[PDB]
Amino acid sequence: ATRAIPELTKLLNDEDQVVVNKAAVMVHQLSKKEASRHAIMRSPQMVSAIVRTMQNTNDVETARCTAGTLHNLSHHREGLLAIFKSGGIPALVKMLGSPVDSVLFYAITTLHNLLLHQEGAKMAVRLAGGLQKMVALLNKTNVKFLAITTDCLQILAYGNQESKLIILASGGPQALVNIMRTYTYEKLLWTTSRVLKVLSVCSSNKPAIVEAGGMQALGLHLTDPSQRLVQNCLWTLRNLSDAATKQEGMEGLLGTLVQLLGSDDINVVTCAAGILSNLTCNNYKNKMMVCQVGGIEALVRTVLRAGDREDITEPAICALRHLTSRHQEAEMAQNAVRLHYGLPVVVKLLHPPSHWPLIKATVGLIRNLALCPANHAPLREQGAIPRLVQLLVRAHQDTQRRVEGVRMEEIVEGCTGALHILARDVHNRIVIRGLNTIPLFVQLLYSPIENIQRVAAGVLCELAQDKEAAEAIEAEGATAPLTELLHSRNEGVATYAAAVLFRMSEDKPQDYKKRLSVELTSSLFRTEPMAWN
Repeated sequence: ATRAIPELTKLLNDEDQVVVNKAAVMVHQLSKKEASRHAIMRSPQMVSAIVRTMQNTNDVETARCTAGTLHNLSHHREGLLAIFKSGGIPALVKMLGSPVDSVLFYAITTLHNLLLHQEGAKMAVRLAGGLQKMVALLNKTNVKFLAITTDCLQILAYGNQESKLIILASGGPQALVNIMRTYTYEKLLWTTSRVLKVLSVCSSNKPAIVEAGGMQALGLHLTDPSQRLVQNCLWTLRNLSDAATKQEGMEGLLGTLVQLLGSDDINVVTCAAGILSNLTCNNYKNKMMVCQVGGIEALVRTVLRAGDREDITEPAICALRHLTSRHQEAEMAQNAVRLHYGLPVVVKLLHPPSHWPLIKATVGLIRNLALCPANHAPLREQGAIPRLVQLLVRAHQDTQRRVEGVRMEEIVEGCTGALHILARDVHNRIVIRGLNTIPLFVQLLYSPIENIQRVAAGVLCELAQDKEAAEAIEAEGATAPLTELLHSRNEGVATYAAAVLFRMSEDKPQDYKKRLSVELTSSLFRTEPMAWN
């Protein structure tokens, strides 16, 4: 067709429907020929003819043949280019709304090659309103067609904030989630999971996916033979997990996640640990269920297997911290960590080479574990107290002289809080007192952070129940600062201050105790206007 093209070009522009039809069929025929193919994708007059005819024609075959030709052109650079700098993209997008399937299929696949290989096609498709049309097409039922379409969505949305916003506005989340729990065609499930994965990192799309049943839908494929599918579902679940605190019907997913903690795939275990951590954060129902399916045992094993792999231990420890507090079975979980040999490894994580993030989380877990008396002796025998006191001393110095994702004040508060609890035990108290912590705790009474003052006064209160410790607390100069804390806006701080102050004066003359009481009463009884100062 070296020089037979120009004739057809004119034939396509004809005004007789039967005439264009014949030309259209021929041009299509030639597109199948890698010889005459170039002859077409090299004549801008011809390419434009195909484009225009496809758009402005009422003949089924003509539409199918021109669309098909462009599709054959999209296999080569010049083809893509020729289609691009010819207004093909806007043209093909309009065709996405065609009532005839073959045209629909030719348009979407051609657009697909354009998005993947033609520079600047993404923006063009976006501007032409392709996204809006592709999302609406998610109601079709041909799984091979849904695969290419959803894949087009993934290509457009990847790293493109605005595309994601458009997909959300078009109901993209609900349609993608419907696909995940409706079809079994592995390739469609995988391409869709990839779109959901890309959207899941967006604060705007996250709530919509969750509300649409995304968490549960993705849970259904965690035990699927397809590895790549299970993984994308995991990465996606992890991204959505901090926004799924209000979901119900989560039992199956949680059950599966626990089981997945026993996988030999670091990526699967790491995600299962992260998802479980987020899903149990402030959700008693999820904490309850995770515990019922042996969540504690599984988590302890994971922490044991991970060794110094902090990308695994940190999330696992965080889940353990959540499962050991604020729910009906928290006490059972606190005991379970011990019964499954978790204390030795948990305490071990306080020592190097752990980093502040893991140490912070570990300290929090230890503080919950200490709520259970049966853990006092075991934690003590693992060297918990000296280690916690050493981290506190260290974190405190760095504070009074000046890290890696965490404020040292957080460590000071965490360690002091853990010790406050551990000090309930007669033996831990003497060790804590024996490590010369009193002067440190007294210094913390001057902290500007209300929570630190609370745990500081609190541990001093525990220590003060023993006469000798109470005398030592007075000797270290705790009276002045505690007297000031009596006026604290935090009643917890104020009550602890009153307890230590009165502990220190238990042996003074009745005259002195009476005066002190006047001060405690004047200070702890809030009257008149609060903010009066």
